Amino acid sequence: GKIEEGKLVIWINGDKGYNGLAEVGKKFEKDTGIKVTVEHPDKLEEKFPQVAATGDGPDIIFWAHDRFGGYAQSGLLAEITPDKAFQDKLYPFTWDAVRYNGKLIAYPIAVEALSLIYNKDLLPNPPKTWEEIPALDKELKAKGKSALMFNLQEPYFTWPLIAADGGYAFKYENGKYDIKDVGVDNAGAKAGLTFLVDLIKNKHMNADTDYSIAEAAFNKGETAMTINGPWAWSNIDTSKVNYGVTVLPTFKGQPSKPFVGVLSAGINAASPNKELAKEFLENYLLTDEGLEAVNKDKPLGAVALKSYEEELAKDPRIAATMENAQKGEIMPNIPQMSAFWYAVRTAVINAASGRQTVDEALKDAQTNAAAHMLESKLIQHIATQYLDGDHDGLNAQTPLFELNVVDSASIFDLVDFLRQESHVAIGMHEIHPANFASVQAMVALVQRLQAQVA
Ligand SMILES: [Mg+2]
Repeated sequence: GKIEEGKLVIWINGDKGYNGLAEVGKKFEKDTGIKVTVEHPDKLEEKFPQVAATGDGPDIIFWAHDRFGGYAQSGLLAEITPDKAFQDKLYPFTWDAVRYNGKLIAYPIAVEALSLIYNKDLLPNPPKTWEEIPALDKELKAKGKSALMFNLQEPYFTWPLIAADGGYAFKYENGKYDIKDVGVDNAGAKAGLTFLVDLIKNKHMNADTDYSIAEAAFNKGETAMTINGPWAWSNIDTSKVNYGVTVLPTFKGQPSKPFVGVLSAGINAASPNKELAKEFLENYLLTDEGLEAVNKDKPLGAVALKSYEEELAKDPRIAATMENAQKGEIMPNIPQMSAFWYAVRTAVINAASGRQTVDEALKDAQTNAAAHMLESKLIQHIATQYLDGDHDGLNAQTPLFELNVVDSASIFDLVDFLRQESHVAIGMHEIHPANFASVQAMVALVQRLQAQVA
């Protein structure tokens, strides 16, 4: 076939320990005689679907799990077959991240999540609850320093508190994310966003803190704690700060829920070398020896193999990562997450500013999530149906009456698509060029009509 039999080719990104991985390949070669090539090509996460669709590419590819949903949707990744006793060797929740439509489609390797990062000097015993930070802020403000500063512009950093009492992005019970059940306006999320908003109202945080500003104030020793991930550690190090990394505070007695990214190894569905790859992944890479080789090349962080995690979890920073990850929520591997992110970004910006109540901000977030998803559905519809499949520059703001889309009769087809997908009636008097000026305009129409009916 297009892939060479009796060999392993592996793609992993350049920032990873590939020299370590190669050394594992050389151990595998020593025992089986099978050679193992480890490559780090540019944009390999875009090449891979393109070469795998044709029946080519690496035997094994490494990437964070969320990308593997689209590869699975396209059928590009073999269903892996670990036995129950091998699965038992990894933290159970890492297996949730490599499931797709009820099949296992990759092996979990390593795991990444936010933690609380604190100044041992200014705060030698960090707080365990959100509820005690307003106090610790006063008694700390009274000496020219603040308690907590972290990036409030990006929902990645604020969602752990918001989800703590019950918010969620997309519900999945069947190993299947339900993209119409979006858990952004429920009792939990309101409790937690209210608390984030009451911190800003009460002078404990500032609504315009972003990533660079929080990272600067903490490395300058001007604040006791920030929220960040293992990527920020080396900057703290260079800093001379006396820093620790621990459990995220609880809210309403419940753990904060950061999103978890899970670095995974999947097997090319087009590879003839499936059992060679499983043998290499279970019996050579996913062992204390395999993982240490890679980890001593470039650190992996908190790893999914229980035995080797207990070793590296001696580093209490790394113990923090895994702990917050276990208490968190797996990043959904579907495309509609970009709709969640957009909806949550706006909702939190507007609530923090006082522009919107927490209530109206989160009900909008439900509305904007649905709007953003129709937009994607409508762009793809137009691309497939009137543009011979060319997603070229066609975005929500593109003038349709310019493009060769709205025919004499095709307008009726667009209207009825809007009807089929939103279950709202569209009268003749709404079929005019301001409503059909762009995809954005078409979606605004649908949501104005739904708002009118309710
Ligand atoms: Mg076994």
